[PDB]
Amino acid sequence: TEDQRNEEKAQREANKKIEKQLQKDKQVYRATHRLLLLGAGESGKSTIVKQMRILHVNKVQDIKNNLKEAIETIVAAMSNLPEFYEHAKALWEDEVRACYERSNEYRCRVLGIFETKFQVDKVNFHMFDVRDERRKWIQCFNDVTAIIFVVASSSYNMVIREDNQTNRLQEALNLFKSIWNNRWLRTISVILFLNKQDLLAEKVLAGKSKIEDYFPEFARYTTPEDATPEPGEDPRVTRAKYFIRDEFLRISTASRHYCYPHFTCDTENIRRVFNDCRDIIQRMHLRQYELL
Amino acid sequence: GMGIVMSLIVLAIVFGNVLVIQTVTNYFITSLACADLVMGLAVVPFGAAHIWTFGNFWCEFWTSIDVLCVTASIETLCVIAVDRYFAITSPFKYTKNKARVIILMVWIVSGLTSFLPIQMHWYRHQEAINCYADFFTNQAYAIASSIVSFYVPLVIMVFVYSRVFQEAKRQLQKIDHKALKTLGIIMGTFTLCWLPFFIVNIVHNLIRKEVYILLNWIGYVNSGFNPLIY
Amino acid sequence: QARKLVEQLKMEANIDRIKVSKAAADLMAYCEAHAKEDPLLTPVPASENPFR
Amino acid sequence: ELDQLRQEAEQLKNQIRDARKACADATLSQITNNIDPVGRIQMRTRRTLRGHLAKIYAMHWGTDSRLLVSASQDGKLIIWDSYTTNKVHAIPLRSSWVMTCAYAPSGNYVACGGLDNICSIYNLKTREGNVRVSRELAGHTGYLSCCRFLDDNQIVTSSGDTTCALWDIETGQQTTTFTGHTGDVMSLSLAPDTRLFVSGACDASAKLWDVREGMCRQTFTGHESDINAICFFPNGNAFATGSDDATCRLFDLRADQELMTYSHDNIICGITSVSFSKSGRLLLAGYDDFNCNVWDALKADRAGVLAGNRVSCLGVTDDGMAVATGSWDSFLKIWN
Ligand SMILES: Nc1nc2c(ncn2[C@@H]2O[C@H](COP(=O)(O)OP(=O)(O)OP(=O)(O)O)[C@@H](O)[C@H]2O)c(=O)[nH]1
Ligand SMILES: CN[C@@H]1CCc2c(ccc(O)c2O)[C@H]1O
Ligand SMILES: [Mg+2]
Repeated sequence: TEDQRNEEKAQREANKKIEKQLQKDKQVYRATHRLLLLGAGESGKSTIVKQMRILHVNKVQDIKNNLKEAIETIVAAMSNLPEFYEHAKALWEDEVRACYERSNEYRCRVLGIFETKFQVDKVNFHMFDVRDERRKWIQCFNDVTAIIFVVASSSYNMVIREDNQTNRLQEALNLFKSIWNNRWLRTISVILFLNKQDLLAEKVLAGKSKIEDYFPEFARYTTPEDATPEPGEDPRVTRAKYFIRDEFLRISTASRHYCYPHFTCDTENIRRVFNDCRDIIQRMHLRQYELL
Repeated sequence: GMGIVMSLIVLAIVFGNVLVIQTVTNYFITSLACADLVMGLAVVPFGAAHIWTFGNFWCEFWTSIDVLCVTASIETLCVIAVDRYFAITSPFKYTKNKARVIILMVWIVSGLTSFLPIQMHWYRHQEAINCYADFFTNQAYAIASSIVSFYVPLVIMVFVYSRVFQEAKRQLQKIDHKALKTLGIIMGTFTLCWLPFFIVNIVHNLIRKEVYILLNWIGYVNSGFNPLIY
Repeated sequence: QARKLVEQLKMEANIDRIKVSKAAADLMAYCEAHAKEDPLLTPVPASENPFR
Repeated sequence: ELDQLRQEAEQLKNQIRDARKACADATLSQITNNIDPVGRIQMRTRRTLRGHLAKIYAMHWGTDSRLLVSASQDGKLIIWDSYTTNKVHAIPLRSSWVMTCAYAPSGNYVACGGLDNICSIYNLKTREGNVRVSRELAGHTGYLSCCRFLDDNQIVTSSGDTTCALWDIETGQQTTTFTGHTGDVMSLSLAPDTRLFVSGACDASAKLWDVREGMCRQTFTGHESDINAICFFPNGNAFATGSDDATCRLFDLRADQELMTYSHDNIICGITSVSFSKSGRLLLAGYDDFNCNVWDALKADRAGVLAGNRVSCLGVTDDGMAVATGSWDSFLKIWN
């Protein structure tokens, strides 16, 4: 019984140590919260992470690579419609400006999961990051408390990388609808951002494109009665501003799920939206499972 | 002479608690169910003492059991309500080990102030001694038990449930019926079941002894509704 | 690039296609051969079972 | 012209289809219409296991048929012991996401996949105390879906980028690369001969590649939905397949024809995995409706049903005396 006794005792000791370690570790897993970003191409899902992680979390050669692609796009579309850098410097200076007006054609570049963790006085938050229309990886994220959806708002006229497919914003509306009705993600809350506020104000102010032109369904000319306009906001833009949000909410209100709209742009504004993210701690209070 | 007919009805109280008997908060319901089991089993024979005085220690046993069971159930309900308030009042809360300490502390503390004095000669005058050959009390021990078992938790329950109702209204308005009904079912049932007993006990002449036992029978009926309510 | 797929397809098709030749029987024969070996088909004795 | 060249392919395909049609002689049921049914059978949980904090995604039985390795959703591989229900190791993972597992035939290394496209390996019997990552491979895009060992120094991976590759751990580079699928590849299984391996794409198609040459040979297209699991018959001449719809089919390499389509009418859930038995008489399969069902190779009857959320993976010991099933309930069970 020499081999049996010593081996069994050592195995029991190892089991006890491992069980103690696992019990100690399992407490932190329940404590931490998880989020998950989504969105569309060129929406801005990952650029806010830079401003978000700057709050509490703690490439030069790669950046120049995207810079060259900037010069090629305008030159190539012209026909249809440091020696290299020194010549490009004159080209930047030489840049009629009608090429910029052709926005229909086609701060960081648009690039695996990049996980970011930041800690506060409250529980630290762990976030994820991400074409592929199959989306077969969506299963097995029922454990995430909230999904931070981000949608562009200044592109109601451009087109997706697949040219002449559909409206850039319309390509995001139907995608939200698909997320809304899913078997696995049937008990997850969704937060909406309406990014690129500054560009929208610049676009609408100087005439040119009209929402009624590209979107015929624009019967609502009067804003909702319970409207809290932004300080100094022009009445015309507010009707445009609330039009985007109401279109999303109609899909949300068609059918356990509670959607929250917002407005974001100014790193401190996102930081104010960060405190806004802290301010939205309603969902844990919200579940209220003991009927109440 | 239909007492036997109602006796089998009270026998059904044990079945529900037995069937009822997992989460951090769900461990507390075991304590409430356990107290009901003790009250259901012990009180049933002692309740049928009506045609009597089975033994000298028999009076000691019923006295040591009933007070312990009643105070344990009241304290357990108080603890459950406190935990329910604590869960939703403060998000980002800051344990099974803590729960085991909490449950053990409440039950042992309650029994100590009840079982020990009852067997430690806490009673009265010339009429009381003749009963030895009525659960008479003296030296304000009834007052202390009433203020430390059925009176004290009521204020805490009222405060915490008022806070919960205040928070619920705030949550509803932020969006721009059921809460009132559920809170009423949870609270008013216990209030209506237990307030008459404590009211009559403190009235201690002007109260008939025969009717007095009837109210204390109502409080024992509260055990049956305990499993179905939760 | 299409010619690459077509060339591969002809090579893949250039494979002998055997008849059934009682293919089920060959599958049946092996299954009938290892009837005793499988412990799930007929439960093992309690002493024989290493688990319990 | 590609279309002009495609005419020859279609005629050859028509030649392929007609010749494949010409191989039909009789159904499997007619040949198997004189067999004694296995009868009703049920199994009880001999051992239960616990200790995870999240869902289990995959597991692999050891060649010793005693130790099994399982991977959770928190990134914690733990090597168990079936006899004593006692853990042996708890290796934390650099990536919180894991989707596969593998156990070396020599019982030395454990390979773990992950949503991050890194097929990291581990060493279990080196020095003492802490275990250390041996090599990390990153020569692919997408997410991985399966990892098996040919030998102690060769691993086969199947990513989600319509690519199946063969790795060499010592050099950390792709020796070959197999392509041809038009969609994502979800699973594979090596052959008992350790010479061929088949992979089930997501486009209702299956293939049968060759390791040595590096080129495809056949293609079966019997289904109409996503394919989720594959397992070789012990004879090595056939392999079952589990699809998104409840139909499970058994094909055959020699006859190139699908033989038996296990018709399921009352069943409405989806398949998650399949696994055979030692004698090839039973075909285990888990479902998406929280329980499991056991089929027959030929008679096509529900021999038994095991219950105990969704099941995510199965397996059979090399000895054949036990069956293990995972789940998303953070608990793994044993059956016998
Ligand atoms: N003017 C302006 N540009 C913005 C704003 N937010 C984002 N952008 C730009 O949009 C880009 C979006 O890039 P990413 O964050 O990678 O998002 P994406 O392009 O949708 O791509 P993925 O994150 O890879 O899905 C940023 O790099 C910025 O250049 C904004 O508020 N104003
Ligand atoms: C015999 N009936 C007893 C008498 C005294 C008493 C009761 C209940 C709770 C108390 O704190 C008491 O002091 C009654 O159940
Ligand atoms: Mg990316």
